[PDB]
Amino acid sequence: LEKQLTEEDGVHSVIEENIKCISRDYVLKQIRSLVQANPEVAMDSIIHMTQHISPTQRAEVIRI
Amino acid sequence: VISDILDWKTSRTFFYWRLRRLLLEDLVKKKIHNANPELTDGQIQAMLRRWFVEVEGTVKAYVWDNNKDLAEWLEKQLTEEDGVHSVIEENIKCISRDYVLKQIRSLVQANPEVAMDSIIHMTQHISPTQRAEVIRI
Amino acid sequence: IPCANHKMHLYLGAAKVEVGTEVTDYRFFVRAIIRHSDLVTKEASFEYLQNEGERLLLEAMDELEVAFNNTNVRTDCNHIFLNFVPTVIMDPSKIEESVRSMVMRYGSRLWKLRVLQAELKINIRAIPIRLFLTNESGYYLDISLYKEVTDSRTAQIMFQAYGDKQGPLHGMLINTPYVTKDLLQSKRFQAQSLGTTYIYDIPEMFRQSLIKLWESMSTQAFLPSPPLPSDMLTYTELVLDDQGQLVHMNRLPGGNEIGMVAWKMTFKSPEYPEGRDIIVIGNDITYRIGSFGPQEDLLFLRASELARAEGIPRIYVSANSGARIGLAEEIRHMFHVAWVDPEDPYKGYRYLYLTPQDYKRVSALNSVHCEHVEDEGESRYKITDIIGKEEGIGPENLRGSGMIAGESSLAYNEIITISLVTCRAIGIGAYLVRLGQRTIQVENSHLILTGAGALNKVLGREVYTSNNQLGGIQIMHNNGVTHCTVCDDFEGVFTVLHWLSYMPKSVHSSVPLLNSKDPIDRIIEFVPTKTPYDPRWMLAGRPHPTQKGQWLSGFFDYGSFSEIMQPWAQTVVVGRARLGGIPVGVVAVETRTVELSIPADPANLDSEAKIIQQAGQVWFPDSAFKTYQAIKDFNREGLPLMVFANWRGFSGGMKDMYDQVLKFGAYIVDGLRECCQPVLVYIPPQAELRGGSWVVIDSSINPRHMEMYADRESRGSVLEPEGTVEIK
Amino acid sequence: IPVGVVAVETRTVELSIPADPANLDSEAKIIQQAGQVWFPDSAFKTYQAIKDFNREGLPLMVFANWRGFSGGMKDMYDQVLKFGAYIVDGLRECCQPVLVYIPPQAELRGGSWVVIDSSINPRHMEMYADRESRGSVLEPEGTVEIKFRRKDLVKTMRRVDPVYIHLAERLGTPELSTAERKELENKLKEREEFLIPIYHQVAVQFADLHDTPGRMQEKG
Ligand SMILES: *C(=O)CCCC[C@@H]1SC[C@@H]2NC(=O)N[C@@H]21
Ligand SMILES: *C(=O)CCCC[C@@H]1SC[C@@H]2NC(=O)N[C@@H]21
Repeated sequence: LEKQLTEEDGVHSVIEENIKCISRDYVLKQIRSLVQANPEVAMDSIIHMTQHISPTQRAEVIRI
Repeated sequence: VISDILDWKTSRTFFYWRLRRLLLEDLVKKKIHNANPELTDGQIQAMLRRWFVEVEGTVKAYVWDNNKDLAEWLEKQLTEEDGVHSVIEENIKCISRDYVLKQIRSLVQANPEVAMDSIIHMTQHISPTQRAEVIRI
Repeated sequence: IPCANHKMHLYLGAAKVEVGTEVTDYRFFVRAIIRHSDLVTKEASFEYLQNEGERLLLEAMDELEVAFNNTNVRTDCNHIFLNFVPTVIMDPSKIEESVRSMVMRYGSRLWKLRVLQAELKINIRAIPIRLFLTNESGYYLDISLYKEVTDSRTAQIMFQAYGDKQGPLHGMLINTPYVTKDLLQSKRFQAQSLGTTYIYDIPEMFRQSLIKLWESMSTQAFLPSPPLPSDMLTYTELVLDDQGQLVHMNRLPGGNEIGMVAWKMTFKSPEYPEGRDIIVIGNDITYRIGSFGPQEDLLFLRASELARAEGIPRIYVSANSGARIGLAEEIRHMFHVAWVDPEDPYKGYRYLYLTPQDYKRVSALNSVHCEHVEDEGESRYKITDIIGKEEGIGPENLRGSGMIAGESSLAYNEIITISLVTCRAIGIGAYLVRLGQRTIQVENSHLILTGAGALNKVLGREVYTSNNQLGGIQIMHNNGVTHCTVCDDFEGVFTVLHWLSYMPKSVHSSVPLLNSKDPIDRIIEFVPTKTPYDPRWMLAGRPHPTQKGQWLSGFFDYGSFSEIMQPWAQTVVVGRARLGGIPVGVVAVETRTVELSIPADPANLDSEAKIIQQAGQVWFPDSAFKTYQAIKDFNREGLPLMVFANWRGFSGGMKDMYDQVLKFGAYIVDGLRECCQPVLVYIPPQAELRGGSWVVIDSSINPRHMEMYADRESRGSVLEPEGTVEIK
Repeated sequence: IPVGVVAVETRTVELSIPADPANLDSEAKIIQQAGQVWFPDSAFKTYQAIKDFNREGLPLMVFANWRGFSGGMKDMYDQVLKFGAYIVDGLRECCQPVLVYIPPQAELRGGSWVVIDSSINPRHMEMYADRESRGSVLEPEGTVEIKFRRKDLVKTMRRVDPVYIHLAERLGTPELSTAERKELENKLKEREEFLIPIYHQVAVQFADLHDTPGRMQEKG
């Protein structure tokens, strides 16, 4: 455990990667939960989250 | 250091109407807090004061340090539905809507890496015109 | 049994049993004959019925008293039968009223004599009627009435009731014999023989208590018409499945396989006439005497979990003996002692062991841990640890006990918790009461951690005689543990319901408001004076001292004030009340001097009892701690506070400083900082706040909820005038 | 590694209570306090320590050697029960590791266990025992006084003591003589009475075998 907690830029602490996976999925679930529980705001945030994206990502937004 | 100076003989009436006011205010303040848990106490109280004046009018703004009158007004906003429809509830709903919107924006902006994983699901249960706007922009 | 006035023929009857099971059911039967000429009624037979009823009932009780004390068979269900020869013209309902009143007024004596059934035969006008009375637990009397009807196909006669409340004997033959007790009896009897109510009689008490409640509150508020008793309370029993989860089950009473029973109860009260829910948990005193086992602990836990999940009150009825213990009897009759000298056993033994013949029969059970040894030329299995094949007697009961203790600590901070002590609580039981912090204690019941006998064994002499010396009312009610004392179980149930009428139905509900019959727009007729006065006079009011009638009104609604923890720390008054139908918690200050009596410990022959004078308008360690308890309890209950603050400061003497006045003064601040309900402090007339007593209730502690108001005859500063002139 | 420490005194101590000079009828007192007991003062001190170390942010190492709470009139009057409850409420709010260890020649009995049991705060609390430790609801004496009274002790002697066995078997012979039966009965009475203290020690030893840490380990 000490090796996973004290060493950085190196072994890189695989456990930290798993924790980051959890954090990512949790915030994603919160986003989905808020929009699905309250569709009336879905189109007020849809713009801002499609601004700081790569042009290919914008192409996927337009295409679908 | 004290709020007021009272007479003993009439304290029963005063404290009755005051407690009634405070309890009703607690109800509406709890609703406000749940709409936006990140507000503080001054903000909540200011919202209530402004809404009272805005709805009743500025001439009636003096009717605030009157426990009976303001308790009756609050009760009417809290107890009646499908009818007057309780304009205060509409303002509370506005707060709630904007708060959840801010949470959405905050999460995506603090973490762009998830932006394209939720972008699909929130463009499903929408009207076709809304989808047209999504495609167009 | 012969007796004087042998118109009252007494018999002692013993149930017929087989050659196996012995006799345990013994009952007295009084069979009387009343001879008199027929009556012609001109509304002139009422006195006859009343006088003969009273006279015969008293004579029956007297003869039975004599014969009851002359023998020792321990009867349970004594019966009285009065056959009246004369015919009377009377409406049967009037006879019902007469018998009802006569039985109720002498119900205590009938209870002491264990008279549970009674029958009265009397002819109307002539048609016979037969009155059948059941008088169990002394709160409710059941009267039924039947006519004998001969309209049958055979020569047999049967009872026919009046349609309304047909009852058990409807369509039954008039020659039905008397039975030999039932499921509930012989367990109900034991429980009553210990001075406590049987567990499965608790729901009924609630119903009857609610009736009293709807009557009692009729003088305080404008209430709707009460529903019929059959719609006032409905309940379902909570049982455990094979997995440990709760099942809502409807079954007959007395079917519990463990010592714990629980119910979910829904009932209509004056403040909530649509239905409010509670969870009731109780110990069965007759199941393996008291004794929390693992399953009892589990049921307690799961029911408490339910209460927290729904956010509703939890009521705990304590009648137990603490944690369950036991001994491994399968080893007790097998072990042998390895003596140091087998011929002289008084030079010690080395170990205890099993022989192979015994070890081979237990090794497959994991009931004992032994090691093989060779000693004295014999094969032996020396015992090192005993486990026990029986579950529920080992250290698993420690864990379980601790488990539920934690649950109670959590429950107090989420829901309402009320505890009623009906028989006794030992050890963990007491803690379970304490962790609810709202205790009702029946007279002649005790909360202890160690029994008197154990203490006498430890100390070496007969120090203590009764467990009531250790945990009875005279200790628990005066040190702040018990809030209220009641005379019996029924009054206790009533008190529980009474307290519940002030508070929300759930943690997610507002405070219940009533339409009070005391106007809000009146004035207060009692004025606090400069001289000492009872603080109750301003809270509730007093009888008008000039006249014989005429009540001088106080601050709060008439009749709504209920004090708690009355004899503890008598310099401060705390309670519940209603202001215009709004329930509030109440704190007030005594201005009279009071006398604190401290008893002498009988275990220390060099100790002495002491009387200490406590002045009013002062915070002492006890009164400060009481105030903290009240504040914390009302914050959890969900009520606003109305404080009538009249403290001149804290006691600074050596003995109160040694007894930690400063600590409790700090606790007051920490209590007020966590209020979530409105807190209104009012300085009455001829009242003052000085120095330390202000800074602990100042509105700056909790600015969102706290407010302070003063009368025109009030004072407030750091120092009194004398203390100021002595400096400046 | 810094830790908070709780431990128990086993020696007897003297509590000296001063006299208030404002009450000329008061007296100073000396009260003997036994060890391995929880009194109101020591219970409250323990609560204070637990709460203070929880806020300070340190784990707790508890060397638990309490035989139970004081049940006497004076400690019950001085609110021992309340402070015993406070201990539970303190442990339920721990956020740091809490390690309870029963030292050798130490015991936990009854009320003193159920207030520090790991079930209060399962995430943080742990309990460990030495081999010379004991733990149960009741001490051996209190157990034998309930479950192993004199009648059962005699029943045990019936199958152990050779002298009592020989006499009991001899008296079982039909129609020996009146005088011989009387003599045998008196011999049995004297032998069974004479052997009570030794079989009493045996009984409490038997009960002690139920309070070992092996049982606690098997039960979890
Ligand atoms: C009354 O005017 C103030 C009483 C203050 C407390 C007094 S002073 C001396 C006594 N000792 C003590 O602990 N309390 C008493
Ligand atoms: C020691 O073996 C156990 C001591 C239990 C407390 C004793 S019993 C009688 C005394 N009164 C009291 O309050 N504590 C003392």
